[PDB]
Amino acid sequence: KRNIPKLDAQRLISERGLPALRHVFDKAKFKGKGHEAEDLKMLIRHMEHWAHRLFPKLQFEDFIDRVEYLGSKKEVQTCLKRIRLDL
Amino acid sequence: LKDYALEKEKVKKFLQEFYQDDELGKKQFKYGNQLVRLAHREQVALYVDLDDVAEDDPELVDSICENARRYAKLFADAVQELLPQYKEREVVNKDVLDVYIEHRLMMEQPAELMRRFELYFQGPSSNKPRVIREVRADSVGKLVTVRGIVTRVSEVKPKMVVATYTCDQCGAETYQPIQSPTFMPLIMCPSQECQTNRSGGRLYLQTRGSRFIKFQEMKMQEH
DNA sequence: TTAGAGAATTGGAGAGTGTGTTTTTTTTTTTT
DNA sequence: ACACACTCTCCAATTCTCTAA
Ligand SMILES: [Zn+2]
Repeated sequence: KRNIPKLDAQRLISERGLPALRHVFDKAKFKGKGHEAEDLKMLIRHMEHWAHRLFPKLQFEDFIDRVEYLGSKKEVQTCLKRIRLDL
Repeated sequence: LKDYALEKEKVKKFLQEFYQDDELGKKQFKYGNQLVRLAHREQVALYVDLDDVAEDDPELVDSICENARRYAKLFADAVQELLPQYKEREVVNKDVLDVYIEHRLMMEQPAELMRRFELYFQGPSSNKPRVIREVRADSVGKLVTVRGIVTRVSEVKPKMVVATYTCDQCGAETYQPIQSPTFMPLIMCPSQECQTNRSGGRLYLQTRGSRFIKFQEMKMQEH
């Protein structure tokens, strides 16, 4: 009863979080000099798409606030050390 | 009560083995030929004649005449189970509703949605016609024959048989078979992903996917 | 200096209760 | 049998406080 879903640290370090992020951009392409605006649009498009995988309930700005707060926890640092360099 | 599985096998045996000394006595097994035509989508309705059944099993005829609705469902399922055996050919795509079904198959790879045939009984020759005054309450549920004059007829209307919905978020589809004269539609997605995440996706009904049948109303009066 | 555990207050997710809902006979004025 | 309006409850989210890393 009352099994309310919410985005906590264990969910954030799951596969649809940072691992999926690490792999989403290796297929993308960017145009660079004089096209930075379009590259930003493409980047944000993929980022909103990815965020919706992780927790499809919040608006994107509210989701960013949750990630900004939740980034403080040691649990995500234990995964960050793997995402940076390698496992 | 009878075991309707045994009755199903008996009905299958009738369809598989009966020949009326048919096609000028050449014994070409009328219902087998009909099943070929049905499998190749040459024909839609199939009128099973109870006089043919009486040649093998009059007790089955009596079983059908009372509580006919059970045997309607039973014969329909038997025909659906036997249909692939009389198929040999691939049929051309010719209907938008079946284009949706084809897409559904392509994506997958209830039966009511696919069951594109109709099954009806032709009354036994023993049963003389009643007048509209002699169909009293002891005949509820039983197969009857009536005689009279038509007074009024409506236009042909589309009657709903099974509804098909799509979900905005998860991209899945859902089905709802209809039997009563009224129903209540669905609203919010019951699929596990939407439910577990409580994501709140809504359901949109698709007239391109759902199944409809021709329906008409009529009145008949005493001589 | 930065972060986690134990205790107190409060929002709201959810359940329960009460109630509502064409077709016939007779008269009166004015047209005939 | 199927919809509003109202009352009420228990579960657990948010912050205070004390503590260790
Ligand atoms: Zn859904």
